[PDB]
Amino acid sequence: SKPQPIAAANWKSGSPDSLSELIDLFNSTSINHDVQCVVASTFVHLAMTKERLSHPKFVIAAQNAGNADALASLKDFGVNWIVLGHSERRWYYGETNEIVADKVAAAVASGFMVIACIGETLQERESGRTAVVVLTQIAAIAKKLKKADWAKVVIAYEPVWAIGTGKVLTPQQAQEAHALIRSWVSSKIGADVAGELRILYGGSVNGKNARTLYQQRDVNGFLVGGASLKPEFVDIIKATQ
Amino acid sequence: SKPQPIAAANWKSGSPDSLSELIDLFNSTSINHDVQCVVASTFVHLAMTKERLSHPKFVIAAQNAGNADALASLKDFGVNWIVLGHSERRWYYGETNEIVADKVAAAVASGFMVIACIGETLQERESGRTAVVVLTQIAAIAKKLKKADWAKVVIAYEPVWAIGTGKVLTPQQAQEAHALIRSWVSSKIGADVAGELRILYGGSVNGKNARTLYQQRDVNGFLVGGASLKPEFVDIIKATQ
Amino acid sequence: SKPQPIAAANWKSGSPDSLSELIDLFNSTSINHDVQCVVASTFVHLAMTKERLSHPKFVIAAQNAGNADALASLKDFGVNWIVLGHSERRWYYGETNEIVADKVAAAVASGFMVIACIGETLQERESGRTAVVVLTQIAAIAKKLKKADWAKVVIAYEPVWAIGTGKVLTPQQAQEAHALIRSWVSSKIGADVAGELRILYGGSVNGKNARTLYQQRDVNGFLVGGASLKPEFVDIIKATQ
Ligand SMILES: [Cl-]
Ligand SMILES: [Cl-]
Ligand SMILES: [Cl-]
Repeated sequence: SKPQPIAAANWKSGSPDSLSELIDLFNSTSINHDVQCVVASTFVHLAMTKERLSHPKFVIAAQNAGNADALASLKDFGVNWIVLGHSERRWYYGETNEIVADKVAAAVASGFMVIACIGETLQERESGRTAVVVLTQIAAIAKKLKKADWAKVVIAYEPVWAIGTGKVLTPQQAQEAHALIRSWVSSKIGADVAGELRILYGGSVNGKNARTLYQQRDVNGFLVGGASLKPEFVDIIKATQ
Repeated sequence: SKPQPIAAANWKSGSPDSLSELIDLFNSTSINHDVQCVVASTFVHLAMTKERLSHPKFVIAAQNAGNADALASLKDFGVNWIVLGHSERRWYYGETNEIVADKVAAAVASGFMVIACIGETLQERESGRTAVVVLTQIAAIAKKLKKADWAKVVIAYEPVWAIGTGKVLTPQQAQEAHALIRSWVSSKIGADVAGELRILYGGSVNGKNARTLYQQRDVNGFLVGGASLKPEFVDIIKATQ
Repeated sequence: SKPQPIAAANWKSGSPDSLSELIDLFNSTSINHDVQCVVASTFVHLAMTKERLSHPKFVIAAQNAGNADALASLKDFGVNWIVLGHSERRWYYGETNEIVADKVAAAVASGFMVIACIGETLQERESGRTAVVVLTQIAAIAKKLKKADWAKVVIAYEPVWAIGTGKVLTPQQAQEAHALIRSWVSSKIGADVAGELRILYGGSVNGKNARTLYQQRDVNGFLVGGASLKPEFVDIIKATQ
């Protein structure tokens, strides 16, 4: 068995029109297994997904929160999930491992479910440094969490060089990264926490490659950017069965 | 998403014949979503529903308990759900807000799931006092509970003037009452409790009006009298999908 | 209505060949209700079930842990469920009620889900001593458990004389034994624990007798030896719906 999977859409563009039709598609889709679906977006789409996205298996999420005022206003707005630490926050805007970890801790304290992102750059991968970089990232997050807080955290493992580039990990490479992360959590945090933790893969997931990725033992679902703007996101949800 | 919905039948009359047949209908019906179905009754039906109602989605409930002796004997009989504060207990039998609150707290402490009923009269509605009356009712219940106890409480909001009269709230009216209650629970008890709380509507729910009521964001299912004595109760269950 | 059922395969014989095909059968079977399926085996099959058994409703289990070192190595190997107290461990290998009880508690402390077996011999049954024997067995287990531990325990009631002999309890007999056990747990441990406890039946369960056994109120599934080596195990899983 695995914990409950997550199928998360990450909307980083799109037309208003294109995306309320996607919400209507999601609302009309039959999902017959236990999966938590998530639609993360900016303020552009959140009033609409809060109101319009009716499917029982879906929740909405914010894509980021800059400060404590924003965390509190998003919660009061009705948002209970948030993505933190995503790719560009770290490498384009300069958030350190510790700033990401404090944001995760603050969000958990405020009552969010948090999708905390980790992942290595092209150079870190090719120079053999994936394990050291990614385990350093998650270690910083863990330093700010108490044992019981892990029930509110989800890890998204995303190679930076796979996000939006058409370069996806092979099933074996995804499984090796996720098994590494799982082993670190089990040793440092506990087998109980490791077995309940969702570790999602993201980085060019699409409806054709999702099933074989999901079949890997340590993959618990996906964080999906480009393919979540398209009807194939429904098949990515189906791939988590 | 919403918390787990409840479809609760409230059996206040009727032939043992037609009710074994109804139990057999329920037992044979396919329900393929997460919903807690409940059949509340008086002693007339409780031995039968305890033995005969076998559907995995169903539980039995007592329709009231007058005192601690009855609570204790119902629990030993095998009953783990109870309805308290229902319409007539308050306005015909004189149970005040405080009396109902003490009964709810006693039942929770004894291990029951409690469907605690609140709701305004025709005159209170028409004179603009719904909110003050209903929030005063739930505030009295909350006074006798600790935060943790809310995991064992369900609120049933039922306008007294809608019970048994064929006068149902419109979807919009139901949603405004439920959003009001939800807001109070969030502000006074906690956003965490508010997100998990089931707030059920009752008052002339039937198989034709249930779906558009359940589509409302703050409606988590139903307490159903007259229509729960008929086969259309299965369509009310289906309306919570 | 009932807690989550369990359909557990207890593999005590079978070829590599035969059993990998069975895992493939289980992997391709559609299971459309909430049930925890378990495949318990010795070391002969555990690397294979760990890797190959991919169905979301299945977990693997070990058949015995002889000491603390074995419990730790099994957990580190990835086994999270274990069968303890099974008939031959008691009557052939001499494990007393207390040895079994201490193993149950040690496995729970090590992070296992435990299927703890109890049951009477032919002579105990015929001489009228089933209740004293079986309740003495479970009282010994309970002495070594804290209340929170029961969430990690499953009871398997198996008449020793029914294991592997083709003699199965009738539905009424199984229900009386399970109602006896349930009444003891409710009175000595608590109604809350009793209502959540899975009490499985085992002893010559097969694809033809499983449904009427599962229809009994206090039966929560099965521990299956011979018939779990055959394709009819899938019909035993279906019988828990
Ligand atoms: Cl890169
Ligand atoms: Cl009225
Ligand atoms: Cl025997």
